[PDB]
Amino acid sequence: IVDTCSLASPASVCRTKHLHLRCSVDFTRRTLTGTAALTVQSQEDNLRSLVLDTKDLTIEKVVINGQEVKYALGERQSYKGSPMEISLPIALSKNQEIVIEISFETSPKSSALQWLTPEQTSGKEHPYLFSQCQAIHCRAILPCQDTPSVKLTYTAEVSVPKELVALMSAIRDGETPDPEDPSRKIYKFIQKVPIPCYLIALVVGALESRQIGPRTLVWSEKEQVEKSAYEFSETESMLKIAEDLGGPYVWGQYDLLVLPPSFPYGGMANPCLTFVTPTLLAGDKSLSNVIAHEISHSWTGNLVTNKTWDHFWLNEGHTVYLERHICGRLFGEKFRHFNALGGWGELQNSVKTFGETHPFTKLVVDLTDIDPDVAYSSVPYEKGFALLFYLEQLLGGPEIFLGFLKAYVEKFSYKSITTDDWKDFLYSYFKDKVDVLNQVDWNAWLYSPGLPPIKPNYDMTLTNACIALSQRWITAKEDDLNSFNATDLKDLSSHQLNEFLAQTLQRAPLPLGHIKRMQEVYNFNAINNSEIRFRWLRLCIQSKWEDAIPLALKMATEQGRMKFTRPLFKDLAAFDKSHDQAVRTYQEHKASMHPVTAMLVGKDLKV
Ligand SMILES: CCCCC/C=C\C\C=C/C=C/C=C/[C@@H]1O[C@H]1CCCC(=O)O
Ligand SMILES: [Yb+3]
Ligand SMILES: [Yb+3]
Ligand SMILES: [Zn+2]
Repeated sequence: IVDTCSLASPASVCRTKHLHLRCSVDFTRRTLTGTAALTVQSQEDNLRSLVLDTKDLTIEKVVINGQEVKYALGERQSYKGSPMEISLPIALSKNQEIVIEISFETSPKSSALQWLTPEQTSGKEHPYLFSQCQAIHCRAILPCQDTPSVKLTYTAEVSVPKELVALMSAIRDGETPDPEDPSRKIYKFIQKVPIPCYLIALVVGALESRQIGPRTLVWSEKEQVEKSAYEFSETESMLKIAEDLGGPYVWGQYDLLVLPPSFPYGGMANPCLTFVTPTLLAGDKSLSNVIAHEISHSWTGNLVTNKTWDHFWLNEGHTVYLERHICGRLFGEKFRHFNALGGWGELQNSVKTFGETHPFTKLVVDLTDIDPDVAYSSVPYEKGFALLFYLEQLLGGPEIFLGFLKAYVEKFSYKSITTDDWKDFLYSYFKDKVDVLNQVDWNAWLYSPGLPPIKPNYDMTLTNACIALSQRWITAKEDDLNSFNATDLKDLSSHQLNEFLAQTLQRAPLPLGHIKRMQEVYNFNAINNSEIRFRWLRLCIQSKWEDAIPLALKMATEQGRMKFTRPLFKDLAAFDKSHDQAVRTYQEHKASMHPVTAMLVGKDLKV
């Protein structure tokens, strides 16, 4: 199998075993400058050259054995960047190693990085930098085999201005005054667990920390530290549960970093330092499933890794499956089923958005000539979860299936695998139930578009109240509007309010008078919970309420989580009254946006 997203030599030719990164962060030039020393191991005889991935990097020189060697940058291939061929001065035989030290500088427009001016931060006095390498942006930081089929260890030394803090996806190895420049500090990092390069991460800013667990500090700007320490207090209890499900946590520390609002994702499971959106700071811990998700990647994704992005569902399906077991052990099995059924609803939404014949609704996808950022959706998460939940029910329940999950993690730890590796092992583990497994419509589940061929069984206990109320609103006539009342919500959790809105939004538009009555009785405008507010504002805009336009524009621009920003801009563009202001607002903000978000919103808006 080929990694169609990488231009570098494949793992069948050579493999990077280690990276030693020494670099310096320059906020005036918006550059990372330094050297990347790659220890590469040949997999064949007579290896005299190799190719690495790069994207908008300037190469100063390549040094092998103290001497500068020949190298060439090829033509750029759009989102994949430019291949970099390096001439080896010695021909390598099988399993021989060499160290290649590349001197590089990043472009200020690096798609892996967002550079924030002080005005874009909470404190307003210091700038800020953060990276996002998944899926294929590590090449926009440093030259590498930018494929998850290769795993390497790394150590890093990072020079920054002394009033700023640097963190990486690794164990902190101390800080010292920069010897060459007195005003800069050097932060050291060591990652002894082999990782794919998409898990390399860097942040630099005016960061403070608070300890919330024996192996967990929360990091953020001072303005958010207190709120963050409260919101994520459950982290250690989730880690303990995750260890019961997946086996030992091998990474040492589990720190959390709360990023600026422009962070594009809800979470990123960078090893030793999960990144999360500040839109999780709801004030009541109600969005902690995101933490459970990122914790679970410490097994499914970071330890057992998809060999190419075509098999991304392995990473996300299993992680959602573990996530929902963590929340089930914390809050009960009825809650696990509630979240599982909500996930099916999100799968319905994604299939409707793409269309039921669209190739991105397949579980195993073909990313040939497809930018992974453009294909990204909830399909791998929720179709993958649905497959595992269906299998759980088919094979005798959660205790039995969790036994498989732990064996799977143990079998493929530190490796990169394909859907066939997973399925072959499922059949090996469940030897005594092969007849049961052969009842699965594997072709449909793995390779057909649209909704899965069978829907799992879901407990309805907590969902029933959401259905009742959404149906009341969907079918309401004029003589029902006065009977709605704030008491309709008295026995609904925030999770049930969110699912009520999700169910109602599936049937939007509602009549405008109905939405106005909904605000009158429920005061959803006052809710700051980002998930609820998102769905509420989508419902209002899709239902043509002009008063919601400024609220939706504000939410779309004051944070940058793509889950929220992209649909809010798309809804505003589809509403005739807000279309021009949506486009103008995007044009005015795009220079200050995260580069990937700016690209995707521009595509969405057809600018
Ligand atoms: C669907 C085919 C595309 C293959 C992967 C392509 C792009 C993915 C790029 C970055 C992914 C970062 C994922 C971090 C943790 O699972 C994410 C939870 C946050 C998700 C959200 O707010 O929707
Ligand atoms: Yb320069
Ligand atoms: Yb096979
Ligand atoms: Zn994930």
